[PDB]
Amino acid sequence: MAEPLLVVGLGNPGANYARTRHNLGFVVADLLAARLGAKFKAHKRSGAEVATGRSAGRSLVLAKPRCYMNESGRQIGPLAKFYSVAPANIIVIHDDLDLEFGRIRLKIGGGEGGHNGLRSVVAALGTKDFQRVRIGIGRPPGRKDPAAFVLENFTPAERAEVPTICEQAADATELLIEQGMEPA
Repeated sequence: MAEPLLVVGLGNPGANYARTRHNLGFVVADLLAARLGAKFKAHKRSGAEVATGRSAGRSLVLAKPRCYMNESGRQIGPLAKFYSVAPANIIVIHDDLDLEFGRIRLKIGGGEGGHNGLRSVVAALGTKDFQRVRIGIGRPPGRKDPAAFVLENFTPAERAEVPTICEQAADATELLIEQGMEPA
């Protein structure tokens, strides 16, 4: 198991999209890197950026795609097969639409939808059997389009808890890594 992991924080490029729901993958990757004393540096080859660390003895490369969501997998396909990462030694952190706000789960494989991005990563890796850390965000309120619901910043009360959710989801990740599905 002298193997590296690829942790992947899904999110969108820009200041508008920094505090929207859709980007909690970007945020949880920012705390994983700070926590582990890692730095993000333009990773020219794949087009995305990168940070190298280590957690539990297992070395890991953390990526945050510098292009927007539906195109996310065009940088993570080249990024892994170049890092020698097996599709099942990749951890995508995304927000989950069909989970309740404040809910976090770990699942490998296990189809997952409503996310422009994980279709983008599955369409790049060939398979859908990668490890996923799921951060529940809730269901839109009534008439809200799902896809437009996600490109909106949390609401004043949801975001009192955000900083502490992106903290338990950095733990969740950190803990898969050292055990795996034994951790759930």
